[PDB]
Amino acid sequence: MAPSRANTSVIVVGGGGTIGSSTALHLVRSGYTPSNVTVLDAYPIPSSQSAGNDLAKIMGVSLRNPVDLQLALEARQMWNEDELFKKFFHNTGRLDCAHGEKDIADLKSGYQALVDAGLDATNEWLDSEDEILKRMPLLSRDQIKGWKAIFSKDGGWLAAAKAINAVGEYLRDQGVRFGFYGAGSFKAPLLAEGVCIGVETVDGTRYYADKVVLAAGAWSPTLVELHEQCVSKAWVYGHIQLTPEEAARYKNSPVVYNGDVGFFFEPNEHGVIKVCDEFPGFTRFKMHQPFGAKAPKRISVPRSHAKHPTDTIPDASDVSIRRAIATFMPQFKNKKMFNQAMCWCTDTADAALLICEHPEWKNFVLATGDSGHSFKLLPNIGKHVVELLEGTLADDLAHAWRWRPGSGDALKSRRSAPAKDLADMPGWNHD
Ligand SMILES: *Cc1cc2c(cc1C)nc1c(=O)[nH]c(=O)nc-1n2C[C@H](O)[C@H](O)[C@H](O)COP(=O)(O)OP(=O)(O)OC[C@H]1O[C@@H](n2cnc3c(N)ncnc32)[C@H](O)[C@@H]1O
Repeated sequence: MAPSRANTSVIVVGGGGTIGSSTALHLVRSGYTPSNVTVLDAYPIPSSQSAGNDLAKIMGVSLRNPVDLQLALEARQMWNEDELFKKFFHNTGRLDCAHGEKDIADLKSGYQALVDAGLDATNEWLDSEDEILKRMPLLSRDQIKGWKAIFSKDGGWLAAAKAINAVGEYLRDQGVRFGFYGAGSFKAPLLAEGVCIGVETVDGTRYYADKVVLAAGAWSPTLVELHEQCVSKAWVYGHIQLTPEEAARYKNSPVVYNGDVGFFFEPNEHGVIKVCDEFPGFTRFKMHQPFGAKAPKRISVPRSHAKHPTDTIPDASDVSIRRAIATFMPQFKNKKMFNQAMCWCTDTADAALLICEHPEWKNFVLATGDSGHSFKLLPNIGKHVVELLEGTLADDLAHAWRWRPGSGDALKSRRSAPAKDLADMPGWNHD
């Protein structure tokens, strides 16, 4: 007979990242024994290369699939009410803007989706640049002519790295086991009679456990064979430095987002604004053999900034990010970004998660497919990974997250185009 929860060991691979750390957290909250939970990561939580290890992420509701609503409401409640998480949600509002007929029409539909989801009280439609300037007067009326916007009063931004770090502290305090670097870098599941009984890391260290979760984000499909259910892509950011005087003006600013332009955040406590552009992401295809592959594989393998910290971003990205600064913050259009880096996610075809047991390897569970939209689910997602581990995951969640190699083309996913490849977008490499 299988051990009871109190005696069930679980290895969480990628446990220094977003979904992994959440999974570890909820294992403990769910009454697994902390010392029976092992978090393994290539880098100490919060992992240097985790997409969650960031200054700032957007908190907001975005409804791409039906299951999105439930997950978003859970997340919102916890960012507002959970003592572990509350202090890292800055409820400054979210300004989701569009310009041009196509983008504006899509926004109008997005707005109505939010209403129909029951969020009318916390979302308003802004039908002119004047309405927009009321929620964010530091925008230039020159630059945002003909823009419209949804303002989500209930949105804002998340101090991402800090939130994960507080999860790490909690796990540490509770007695969770850690292995990092060589001791934490997953290479293979250990298998017996078609059952997963642990993992081996690059330094040869073996961990034995009743259950294994693979929450390795953009590395997941590089680590085990996922038949292109996930395709990993990079987005880009840079930082600009404000004087204390300049920063003070932008204090408590709503997040500003435009799908055709990018997005930026109020200054952190160091006077630093993070800016991203928006685009369909970049692959970096190469030859690589994930565990369980039965043929030569060309797949998108993250070019990790943590591994290659001299890397920057493509020249085209430097250009697009600068035009974003020019548009959003024209008075700053002449600042030089620094800390420019690529940040890695993995897209499924339908942009829903992949959270499911491996069809072959009993007790090995996938928890990835973040599809670039999942940091906000830090608080709650781990709970459902536990439900899946335990066989209690709701049918609608279970279906949406299921093993589905047949599902479609992740390279394009739900985005405007197939991702281009870093090989064809020069200027990021300085080896
Ligand atoms: C890139 C990006 C993503 C992003 C965003 C802006 C950018 C530039 N803006 C967002 C926003 O405003 N709001 C939001 O909700 N999400 C946003 N995203 C996406 C978000 O960052 C990601 O969807 C999410 O963080 C992904 O989480 P996940 O847990 O899937 O991935 P991770 O945090 O990267 O964790 C992966 C971990 O796995 C470890 N790893 C890798 N290889 C190994 C091996 N071999 N062994 C053990 N561990 C491994 C990594 O170290 C990492 O910690």
